[PDB]
Amino acid sequence: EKRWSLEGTTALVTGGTKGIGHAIVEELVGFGARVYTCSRNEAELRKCLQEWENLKYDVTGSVCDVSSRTEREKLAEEVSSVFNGKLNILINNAGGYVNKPIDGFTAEDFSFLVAVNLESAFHLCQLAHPMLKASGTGSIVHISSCCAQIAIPGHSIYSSTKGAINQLTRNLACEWAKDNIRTNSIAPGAIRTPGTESDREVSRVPFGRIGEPEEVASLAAFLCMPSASYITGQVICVDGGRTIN
Amino acid sequence: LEKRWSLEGTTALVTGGTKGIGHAIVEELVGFGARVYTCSRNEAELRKCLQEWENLKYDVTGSVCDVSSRTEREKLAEEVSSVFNGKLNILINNAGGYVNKPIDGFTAEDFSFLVAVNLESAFHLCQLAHPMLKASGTGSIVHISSCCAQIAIPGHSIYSSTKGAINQLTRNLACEWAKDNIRTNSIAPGAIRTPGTESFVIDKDALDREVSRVPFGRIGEPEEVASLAAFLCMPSASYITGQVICVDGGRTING
Amino acid sequence: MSLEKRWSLEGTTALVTGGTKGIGHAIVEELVGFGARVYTCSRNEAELRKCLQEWENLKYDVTGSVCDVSSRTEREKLAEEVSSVFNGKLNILINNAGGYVNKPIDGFTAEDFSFLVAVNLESAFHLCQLAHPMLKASGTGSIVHISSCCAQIAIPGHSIYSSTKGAINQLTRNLACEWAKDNIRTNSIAPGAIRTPGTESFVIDKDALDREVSRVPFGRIGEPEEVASLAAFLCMPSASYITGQVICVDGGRTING
Amino acid sequence: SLEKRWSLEGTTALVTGGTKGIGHAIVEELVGFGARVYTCSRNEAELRKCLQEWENLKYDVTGSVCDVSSRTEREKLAEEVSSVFNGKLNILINNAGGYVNKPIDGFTAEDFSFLVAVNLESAFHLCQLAHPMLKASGTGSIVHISSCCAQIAIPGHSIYSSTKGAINQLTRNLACEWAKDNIRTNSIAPGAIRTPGTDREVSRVPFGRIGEPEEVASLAAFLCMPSASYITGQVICVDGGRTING
Ligand SMILES: NC(=O)c1ccc[n+]([C@@H]2O[C@H](COP(=O)([O-])OP(=O)(O)OC[C@H]3O[C@@H](n4cnc5c(N)ncnc54)[C@H](OP(=O)(O)O)[C@@H]3O)[C@@H](O)[C@H]2O)c1
Ligand SMILES: NC(=O)c1ccc[n+]([C@@H]2O[C@H](COP(=O)([O-])OP(=O)(O)OC[C@H]3O[C@@H](n4cnc5c(N)ncnc54)[C@H](OP(=O)(O)O)[C@@H]3O)[C@@H](O)[C@H]2O)c1
Ligand SMILES: NC(=O)c1ccc[n+]([C@@H]2O[C@H](COP(=O)([O-])OP(=O)(O)OC[C@H]3O[C@@H](n4cnc5c(N)ncnc54)[C@H](OP(=O)(O)O)[C@@H]3O)[C@@H](O)[C@H]2O)c1
Ligand SMILES: NCCc1ccc(O)cc1
Ligand SMILES: NCCc1ccc(O)cc1
Repeated sequence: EKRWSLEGTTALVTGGTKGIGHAIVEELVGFGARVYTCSRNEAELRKCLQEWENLKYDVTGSVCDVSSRTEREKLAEEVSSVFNGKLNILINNAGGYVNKPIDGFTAEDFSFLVAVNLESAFHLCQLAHPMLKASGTGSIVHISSCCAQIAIPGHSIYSSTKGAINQLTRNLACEWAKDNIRTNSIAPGAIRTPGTESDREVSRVPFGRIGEPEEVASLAAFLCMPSASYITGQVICVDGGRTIN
Repeated sequence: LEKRWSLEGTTALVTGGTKGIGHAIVEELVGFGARVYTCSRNEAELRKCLQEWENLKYDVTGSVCDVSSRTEREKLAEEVSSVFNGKLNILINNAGGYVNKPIDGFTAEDFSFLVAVNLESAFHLCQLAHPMLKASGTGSIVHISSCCAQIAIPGHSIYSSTKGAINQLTRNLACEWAKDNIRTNSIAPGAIRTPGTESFVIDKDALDREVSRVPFGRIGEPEEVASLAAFLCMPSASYITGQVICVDGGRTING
Repeated sequence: MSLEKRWSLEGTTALVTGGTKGIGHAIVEELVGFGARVYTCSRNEAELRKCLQEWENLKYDVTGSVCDVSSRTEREKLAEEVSSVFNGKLNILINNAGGYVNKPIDGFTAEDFSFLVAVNLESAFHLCQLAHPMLKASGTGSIVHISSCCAQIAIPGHSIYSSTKGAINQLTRNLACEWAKDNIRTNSIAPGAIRTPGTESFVIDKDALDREVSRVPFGRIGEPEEVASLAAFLCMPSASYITGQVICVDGGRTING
Repeated sequence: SLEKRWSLEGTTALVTGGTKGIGHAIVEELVGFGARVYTCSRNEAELRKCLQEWENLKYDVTGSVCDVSSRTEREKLAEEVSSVFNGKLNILINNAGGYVNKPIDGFTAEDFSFLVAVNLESAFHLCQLAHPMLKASGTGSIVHISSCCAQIAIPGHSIYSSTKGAINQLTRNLACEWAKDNIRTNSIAPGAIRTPGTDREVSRVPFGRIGEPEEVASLAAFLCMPSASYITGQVICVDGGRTING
């Protein structure tokens, strides 16, 4: 019973107002965690917390563009204050997406994706390291993507930033193991989110369907539990078999 | 949340369930509400296990089977079908065999043994279980592979090769049987505590060598493999198929 | 040292299994083209004698004997004959001979399984064991296994075939690490679909051909010399720091999405 | 014919960071097979000495000073190469890179921005600028120099390895999107190689030694030859077995 619980744990989830992030918030709360989340949109963030606070859920938030270093430093300080410098769980879920042929990418496109997909997760880990160490039971989960192992038209820079994230998972896993912190990455296939609302792909999925947000969030919760205590440095695809055909 | 993280009402077969990882898997599955069938080659051991599991009112049945034998695998599948009335939700291929020798030392008998017990047993049991898994409407196959199928550990050549074969077979199974709502995945453990016996002396120098290469600096416990096997069989793993997941404390990526 | 030395197989000896057609025949000719003395085999005496007669008329140094590499006694014999011809020194072992059965998983019999394991995996494993003294005595050894790119993806009908080739990919890593001390390197080449006599029935099957070719970014199947060139390169002194790798020769097939 | 497939006669090539280490070996390897090479470096003095060395050995090497971490210098570099080679480039070798060895905690914003610019955005933007001449050559070959540590965790390598992992993924996207233009793209992932950039690591190499620059340059040249015509999208480690040694 204790191996499969997150009771007494504190968690930060970037980009919890919609999509996968929102499902991760609810899954973690469902298992006993206290969650701090963020978004760039005050109104929806605000709405999201009212809902959760109606429902018994200890969720806290503030507006953060995790594409801003200054903002990131800001988020980390507030998180540290709320949780008194102890954090069990960091989920780097917030990201960005640009779909263009390689010829079409601009300098702004490139810096945009690198900042929100790679530099964001990296610096937040740096910022959260003291608090994760203080937890004595740290878990970092990055939301990667399955296209970091295959070539999908238009995904070049986006997949490259996600492939950098997968490697960073390895380095975090080994460097911070001595602080009892585990790091893993979840690589989703196509998931129905507000991000993706914005036949060819599904024809390539053996299950013949796109993913649901809870099919990703459930593994995010699992990787944070005591039952996952020997799983670290892994990249796990949640794609209905999409990458292997 | 409660429906997607439960195995209530499911049926499972776990090969080699008397000790170690296999034993932890059986009890993890029962813990989440499955009815479990298990086997072993040692009858005496198996009976004791069976007699015990009752008294903690766990729903576990079993029979003696050497999974390296084709005819014994067939008889196992028929008894499992009879016990579960032709409906199997879960197949855990955990039984295997280990021999460690320099490449030059392996004989024809070694090669035959390792391939039969590690690769053919899992392949043939998948074929035999396919009708039951399909009749269940929601199937989950988990192979217990090994993280040494991605790196070279001294003495592991044929053993690791059979596990690399299992990892590939996982992908073929995931794609071919998805249409039957069957998922197939592989768990690749690293160094896991070996259950002791009254008569075998464990090589502690070999154990220390592998544990020294784990970032975590410790050996894994059987429950740390069993937990992921149960999760992979839950409704909550519905979009996870064809994967090989290392449970090794960072062993394979530790440079 | 020099570029000309590092890109040459002058003075080497090599064994290529299954050299009478397809990829194996292209490898025999590629290795001869760079100066190697080659030994080869197949199961068919008439075809092998014909190849050997052609290679003499080309003044290529190729020797051969009949060998079914799925048989343990035949492999032992082959290794004794090779060691006699090359005076116990072998620079290069190319495990090219293989076999193929295409069925749904439910369809495979015990004989199908045994056939594929013996010719794709046990043949290579045992021939590496038998060749080890000669590879070490050459002072510079190179083992190349011909695997398959479908040991990383699921192709319908390929379950046992791909699994035996995945076993080869792992064995490559063990051989690379255990025998580095003997100055032997081991690598695997993993082709996508290649035009060979082995695939001729596939190529005639126009629906099966378009299905596979639609998945290759290059829009075509490969040719035997596109595999053989890399087999030759992996055996040269220029490949001195390349060991334990699995290299796909597949026109982008496996990473295409 | 064999002799035709194993050869780079008449090809044109750009190799970034050709004044030392692997890049220097790649320049000489490519010239050795008949290529005409354009290369570059941030250091004018050493670029001069290299160009003068190669001039005195009658190699066809041209060079200009360029910092590939700067967007504008990349565009200037691309236009000079198009002019020298009359708009046709057979070969692009993205070798120039940077290294910063620190624990994850120590990396600064400049360090991160530094490594991404020189290891990732450098190659990516240069690929776009080189695309018309590579297409115009009718036979294009892009080779990135990545690193074998993009598959394992080596202490101090966290950001460096991540940029090389991004390179490895970018190779796959390039290989698939530009196969239609008869351009192939592959990555070489060296282990420890004896260079000016460079017992704990050697004890983990099965061969028990670091590599030589020509042991990387050999493969770079092979991947540009017609013999490599069906090889694209691959990441090939040149590491003496280091990544697989357990
Ligand atoms: N859905 C898929 O198919 C798929 C596949 C592979 C990977 N992924 C990855 O999964 C993660 C989530 O995607 P999703 O599809 O669930 O996205 P989504 O539905 O678009 O939700 C994104 C969430 O992130 C927040 N967010 C976005 N940018 C942010 C920023 N710069 N700072 C702070 N918060 C930010 C968004 O709110 P604001 O805009 O209000 O800030 C929103 O709450 C991403 O890393 C994505 O790359 C998704
Ligand atoms: N072609 C492809 O598309 C493809 C793709 C991936 C991998 N591969 C692999 O590449 C290798 C060569 O294939 P291929 O297409 O070139 O085959 P192929 O055209 O059929 O030629 C095979 C050669 O091997 C010989 N051979 C077969 N079995 C043998 C045995 N048991 N003992 C001795 N010799 C034997 C054959 O001659 P006899 O029959 O007369 O013995 C023939 O010389 C195989 O390992 C194959 O699995 C091929
Ligand atoms: N050697 C290894 O152990 C190893 C291992 C893995 C990967 N690698 C990779 O292999 C590649 C070469 O490494 P190396 O060790 O040969 O490095 P190196 O010896 O330090 O050589 C670097 C070369 O690149 C040039 N260069 C560096 N930054 C540049 C810039 N911004 N613009 C233009 N030129 C630049 C250098 O000249 P200036 O300073 O004059 O610009 C020099 O010519 C790098 O990508 C490295 O990441 C090397
Ligand atoms: N009993 C198998 C030996 C083994 C040890 C450690 C490891 O990571 C994988 C295999
Ligand atoms: N040699 C088996 C034939 C084959 C192999 C691989 C592939 O992708 C397609 C066909």
